[PDB]
Amino acid sequence: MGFKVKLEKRRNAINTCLCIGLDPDEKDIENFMKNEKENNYNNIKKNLKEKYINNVSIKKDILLKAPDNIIREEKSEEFFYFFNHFCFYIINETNKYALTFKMNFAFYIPYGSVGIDVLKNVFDYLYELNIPTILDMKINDIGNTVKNYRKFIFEYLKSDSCTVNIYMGTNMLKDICYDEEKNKYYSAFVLVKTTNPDSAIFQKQAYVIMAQEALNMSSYLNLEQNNEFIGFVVGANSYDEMNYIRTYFPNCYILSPGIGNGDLHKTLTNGYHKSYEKILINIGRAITKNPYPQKAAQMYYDQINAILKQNMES
Amino acid sequence: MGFKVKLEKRRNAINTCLCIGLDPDEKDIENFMKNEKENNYNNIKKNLKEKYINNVSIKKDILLKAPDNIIREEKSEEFFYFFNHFCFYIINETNKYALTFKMNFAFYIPYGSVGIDVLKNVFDYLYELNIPTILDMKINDIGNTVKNYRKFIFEYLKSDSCTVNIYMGTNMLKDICYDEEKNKYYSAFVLVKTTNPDSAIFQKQAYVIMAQEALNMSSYLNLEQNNEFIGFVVGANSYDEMNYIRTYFPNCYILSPGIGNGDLHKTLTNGYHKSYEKILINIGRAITKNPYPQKAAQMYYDQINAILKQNMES
Repeated sequence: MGFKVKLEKRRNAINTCLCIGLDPDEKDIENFMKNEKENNYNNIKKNLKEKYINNVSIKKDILLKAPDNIIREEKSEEFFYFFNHFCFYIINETNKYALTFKMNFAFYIPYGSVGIDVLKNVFDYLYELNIPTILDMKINDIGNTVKNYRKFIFEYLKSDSCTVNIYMGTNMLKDICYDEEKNKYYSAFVLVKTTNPDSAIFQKQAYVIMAQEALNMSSYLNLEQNNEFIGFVVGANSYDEMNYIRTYFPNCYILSPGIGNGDLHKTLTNGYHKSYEKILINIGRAITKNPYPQKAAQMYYDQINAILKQNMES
Repeated sequence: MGFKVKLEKRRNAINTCLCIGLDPDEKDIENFMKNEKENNYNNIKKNLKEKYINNVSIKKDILLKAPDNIIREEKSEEFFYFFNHFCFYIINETNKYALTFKMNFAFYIPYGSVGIDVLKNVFDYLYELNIPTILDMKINDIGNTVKNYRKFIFEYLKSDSCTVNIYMGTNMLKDICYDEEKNKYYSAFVLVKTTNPDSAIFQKQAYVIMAQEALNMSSYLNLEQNNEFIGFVVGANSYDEMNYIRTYFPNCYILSPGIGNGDLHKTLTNGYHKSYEKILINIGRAITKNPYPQKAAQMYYDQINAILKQNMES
């Protein structure tokens, strides 16, 4: 298979480049738990009705139980239960509008092992749905060490891709995007330090040099001829560089976070490609913190669809 | 208390700047398990004899059980049991020679939640021993997001410090080294991209500019007047820059990995400070992969002690 084909197939199915950020914080998990009591568990019920909850591989028995007997018959699992169910709830509500889901590792590690159990189920649940995944972990270390991340991200989680910080060098990508032993190829987006509108105006630039080296690495690793890629993480408000990157590297993959305050049209237009899986537009909290998540997602899906229409021709 | 005082106290106790890297890989945990059978569990026995195993807060009951009934009466915990015990074994054998222990997060995440349970116990065990800790996680993200790392590292793990990659900007440090709500101050080492002996010879430099901004941040955050600091992660073979950094930033804290092939004297001498907690020399696998870990540690402790002697005056 391979992330390039996976992205093209789903783009041809649902015609968007919306990437939905799944970054649940402590207040999301508590606020979910609170109005799932005031709801008589309206949303957890629906979660309970989908094939796929039966296919997550960590503490499934606990997840499958009814909420009312979870509260009082398993208090040490209440947080686990409600964390995991909040994420399914967002996935169930929004997935029809999402080209990809991006999970930031930061939101899943601060409670210890427990959030990592959740993460794994999230990636299991998304895998069954065959929804393209990005783990936003921004991994960075020397080659020998980063292989632990390749294993966690691509073997344990079975992610399609991850974000990587290559400040200290590109060679780390060898051991992230490629496994010699298994003959496996994985995709990544590298962080690019770009200017914002403030810093743009204040007095081969360095990021162009680092971007070339990343794509040279992709080429060296034969990634594309194996349907994988190394792309770029380009800030939504970095209009100049977004445009320069799309111009100078015509067919590169971009992931663009930070719209949520942002001008959607301006970001998507500067990074536009007719194969618009190449310009992923990440929206997190504007969807996941909206009291109506499916509707918030539709709205962005629709906004994006109008911009693509205009870009295709106007 | 505070990492600066903590480091000074222990330096005055054991007179070294040896930092021991605890990076256990799959082959370490398997090789430990194998010759703990051929040992009739000689090392796990000793682990079992220390106050402190009684103070780790995750699955203690399992850790306390005898190995022989762990093998057959708890097979789903064998890996957990042997991972955790390998780390205590290294800590018990080597801690007398270590100014600090550094744990690379990469080695604890690739198995899922399980290695994170281990990590927490490692940091619990080191905390009781009052041994100064560094979590080498190289965290990097926007301010709001990195607060999840501050919580995991400084609240959950109760680490003294961490490593940070500030390529995308210094402002992230605000939310890593400082907590407004709690009035808390934490220490970090930032990655510096330096040349090696190959790249040194091939055609304010950028790393000097980034280093200044990090120390400006330390100052802005009042870290030092709260006994905390932001220091630098400087590669052992980066002799030129090591020296430039120690010269241009006289009283900065350096952490220097990568000796293990390296010239110990050359690294320590270029970064030397009479307060030699300011030049931590990390040795990982040369100790942890040595069939005699305590002896390997003594040897490096002794080598370091000779170099400090020479530097103090010659």
